[PDB]
Amino acid sequence: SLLMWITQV
Amino acid sequence: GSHSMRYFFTSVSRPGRGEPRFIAVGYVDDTQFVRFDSDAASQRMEPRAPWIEQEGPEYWDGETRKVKAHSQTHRVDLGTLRGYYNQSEAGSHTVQRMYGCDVGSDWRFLRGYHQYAYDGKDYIALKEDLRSWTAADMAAQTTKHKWEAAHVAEQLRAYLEGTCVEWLRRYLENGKETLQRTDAPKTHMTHHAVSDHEATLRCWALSFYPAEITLTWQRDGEDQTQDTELVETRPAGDGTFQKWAAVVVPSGQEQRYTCHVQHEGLPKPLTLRWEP
Amino acid sequence: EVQLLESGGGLVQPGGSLRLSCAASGFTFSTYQMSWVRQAPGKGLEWVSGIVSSGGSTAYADSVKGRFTISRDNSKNTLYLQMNSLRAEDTAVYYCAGELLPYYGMDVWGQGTTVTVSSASTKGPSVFPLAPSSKSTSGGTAALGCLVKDYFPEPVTVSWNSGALTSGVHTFPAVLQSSGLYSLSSVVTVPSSSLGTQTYICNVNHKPSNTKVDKKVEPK
Amino acid sequence: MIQRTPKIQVYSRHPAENGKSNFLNCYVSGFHPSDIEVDLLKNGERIEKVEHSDLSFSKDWSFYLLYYTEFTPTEKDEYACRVNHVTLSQPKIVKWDRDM
Amino acid sequence: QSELTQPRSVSGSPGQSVTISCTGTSRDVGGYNYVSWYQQHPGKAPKLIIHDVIERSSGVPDRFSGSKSGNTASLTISGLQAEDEADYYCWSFAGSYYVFGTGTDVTVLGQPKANPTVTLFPPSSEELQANKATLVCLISDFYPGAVTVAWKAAGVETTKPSKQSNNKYAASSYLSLTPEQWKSHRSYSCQVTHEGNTVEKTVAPT
Repeated sequence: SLLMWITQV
Repeated sequence: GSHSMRYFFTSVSRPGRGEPRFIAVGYVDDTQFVRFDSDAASQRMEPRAPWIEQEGPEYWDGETRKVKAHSQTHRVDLGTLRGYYNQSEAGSHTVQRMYGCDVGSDWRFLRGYHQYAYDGKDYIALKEDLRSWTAADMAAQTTKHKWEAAHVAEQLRAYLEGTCVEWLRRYLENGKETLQRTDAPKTHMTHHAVSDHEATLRCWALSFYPAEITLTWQRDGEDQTQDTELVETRPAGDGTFQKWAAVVVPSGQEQRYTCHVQHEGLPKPLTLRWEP
Repeated sequence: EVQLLESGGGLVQPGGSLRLSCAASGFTFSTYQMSWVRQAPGKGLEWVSGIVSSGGSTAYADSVKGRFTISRDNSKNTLYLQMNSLRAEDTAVYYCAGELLPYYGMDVWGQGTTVTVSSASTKGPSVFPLAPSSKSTSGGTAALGCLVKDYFPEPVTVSWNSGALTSGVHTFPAVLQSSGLYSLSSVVTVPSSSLGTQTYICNVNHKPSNTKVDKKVEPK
Repeated sequence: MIQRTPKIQVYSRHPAENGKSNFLNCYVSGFHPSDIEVDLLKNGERIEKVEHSDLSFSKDWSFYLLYYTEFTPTEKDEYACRVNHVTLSQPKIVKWDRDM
Repeated sequence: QSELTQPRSVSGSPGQSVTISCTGTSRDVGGYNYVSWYQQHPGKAPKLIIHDVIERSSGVPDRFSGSKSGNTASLTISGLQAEDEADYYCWSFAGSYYVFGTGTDVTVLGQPKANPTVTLFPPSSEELQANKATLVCLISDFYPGAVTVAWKAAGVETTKPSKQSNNKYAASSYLSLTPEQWKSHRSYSCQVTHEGNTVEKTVAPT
């Protein structure tokens, strides 16, 4: 199951 | 034995075209189980293994929303990175991201990973402590400062030590017939005469699962590495793996050589010798 | 049928800690991503933190990072917020809220629990009856207090016979006075004829000071 | 970028038996960037029905793909894999050798 | 801060339309297609009305519609009705968190005047025996929510009006100061003026 929080670089 | 779950994301800008390509795949150990491809018609996360199809529509809907969140993040990143490296709007560039977790034979957390690449080299990576970052170059320090400020590591840590490992356990259980199987290598040796002066002995391991295996040559019981070739372990296409190792030997000296095969499906390692 | 019910809100000094709880009923709590959202009095909504359906993976607003911890336990259908290093600006109504799918927006909400971060001491109210006048009785109608006077923090609850009386009763929003103390009034509109038969006790509760008073209001 | 040239192995899924249906595989790996052209050949000619795995990559960031097609091998017929990539001046051809 | 910027206030007469903007950045509104809108009535929890930019929640009519262009999302409410009066908040995914907009109050113009019911009490003997004296003026059932209360001529404390269950407003005014000042005067009275007209009340003896 994927991460739901992804921060932009 | 040990197990892992990993997600791999590839993001490729297409100038002149046409929106960047975004491909995501998930793996449990050496078994792929989901995919998403921006250029495919469904625009859904898709099952790539039979055991994942058991998951109900909440799951597929949830994973699809999240993979599109990843896609969209990567869409913005390609521009951001082009800015950091003072690059033109007209050249194709590649971003990759990999994250996941490992568990030991008791299925408890062992390690977590989250790394990011740009154009074929490291950009930024979470360290093993899951609390600090390694920035590969000057540009990546911008991101490092950015992510330190936002507590990104703590957020990743919570997933990697928690949610990552719990879903991995669930998959291992639900797909046990696939994922918890051990298929021991089927082994044999072949012999080919290079000329009157030399012969090649090739030791084969076929139809094994999981992919992890070791093939080694000995001569008179001493490790033999010179004049040896070992190919990468390769997929058979049926869910199993193949590998071979070879040694070039002097004519008449074949019987000195032994191939040694170690694999989870083997209680004791196998020893093979040329049988003419 | 679907319900989220928060508790644990109260008065705490700056630098202190409080744990909030949210008991969920009537839906499959274990499938929802859960959040805490707060709202400062007279102010807008602020998302505080969120946790995935299975627990484990969490996220926090910048304003609370390193100080708050969200957690759940699906066996007890309960969500928690442990709040540390509390600041005056953490004063708010805290709502529990959930979404089935990620990024949808929370569509199941609780009723809120009130958190007050202040160095001021709790004070229990005094309760006074406001008698129905024979000057305030024109014909078949009359009114009665209380009041309540002079308490901190909010709330504060008023009944007339154990919650049996539902219609006819008006308890007004509190005034916050210059002193820092609140006061409110509860009036019931009653028939002047029945100024004898049906009895009305002013039943006042102020939880944070552990105050309970029952004041009977009689024609003076 | 950092660019890497592909490794190529051509092989059958199962041990080869003349006249028996099987799968011919070309596994390409270790390359960067991801754009690659892979054809399976029968006596020098492109095989038209060929499928491939979803793009993935290794610890070192380099990509890998499996290309595959159903084939019924014989004594005479020559099979090969042909790969083109930016790192290559001309496509590279690797012959299938069964009796390895 | 990271806030999602909305206008403080918008208004319209019944049957008209308002539009409420919500601007963020590529971190949020411009980055994803995960903008939602909430409606919150006084004393209630927020209700989700729009999700995924344009999708209406169950029970929500087509006269509420969402959209976005670039970094700005919009909510348009057409066919304005009185019960549409509420605070509206946009909301977005922002990668590592969720964030609400600053909130917009929606006013529906032209609603009918409602006259204040006024109820006044004198201090209790109890309170007086405790050497204290509070006069209590309670103002209910009024619309619009602006009143002005006048007492005497110090010690005056009056609430801001807030909406009742019946969508009229209530307020209260409290007059303090000492039982000897109360003794004393021949009478005390509480205003109250609403929309040009005044309403007393009253009260004298001891």
